[PDB]
Order: sequence, then C-alpha cells, then structure tokens
Amino acid sequence: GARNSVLRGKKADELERIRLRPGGKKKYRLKHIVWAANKLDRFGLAESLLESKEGCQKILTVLDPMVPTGSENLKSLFNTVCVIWCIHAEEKVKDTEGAKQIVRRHLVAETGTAEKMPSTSRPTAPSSEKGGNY
Repeated sequence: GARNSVLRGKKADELERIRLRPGGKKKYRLKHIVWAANKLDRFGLAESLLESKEGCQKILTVLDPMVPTGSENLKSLFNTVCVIWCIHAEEKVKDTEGAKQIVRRHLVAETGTAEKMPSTSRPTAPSSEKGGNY
C-alpha cells in the first residue's frame, strides 16, 4: 500500500542470489513475487504475509494440502512460498530445491509431536442454549 520497493539492500543480495534451478542460470526476481501475491489475493489470503515469517507460515499450510490436489501451476507457488519464508527465518540457501528441503524438514518436525496430544487448543466456548427465538 505504501512505498515502492519492499526488498531491502542486504536481503535482496540473498534473494537475487538464489537460483530458480539447481543447475540453471535463472534467479528469483520481483516477477515471481507478483505472480505469487496476485494468487494470495484471489485465493483469499493476504499479501502482507509474504513479508512476515508468521504470515508465510500461514500460507504454506494452505498450499501444503493443495499439492496433492493441484497441478504444476499450483506447485510453482508452493515452491515459491517456501523460499520467502526462509528469507524471514534467516535461512541461507542456494537453489529453489535446497530451500524447499530446509522448509520441509522444519514442517515434519512440527508434525511429529502427536504422540501425546497435550492441552494446547482451548476447549469449546461455554454456550448456554436456553429457550428459542423471540
């Protein structure tokens, strides 16, 4: 909504350094961010989440299940969001592939603590239903 450029000086040096492929010559650019942001808008998510670790994490969780229920046009985004989050979590990568791994490992670790199911999520609110319509 404000300013013209979002990428920083040092941060950019890392993004522009990352290559779209492991052995290719193409690197990440604003072009890829746009196509990604536009998707979040139509999909139903926010765009400001692309500039926040906590935000990008909320997006990956949505595109996660979209993999087994989407096509290349979808996988591309998922592989793009995994790169943005890293930049926010202070993770140095080399190629889209390497970045995808760093993220995956971080997810499997969080989805591997269901051997107890502790009291984390608050219970249903105390709804007192008495009577009917007026």
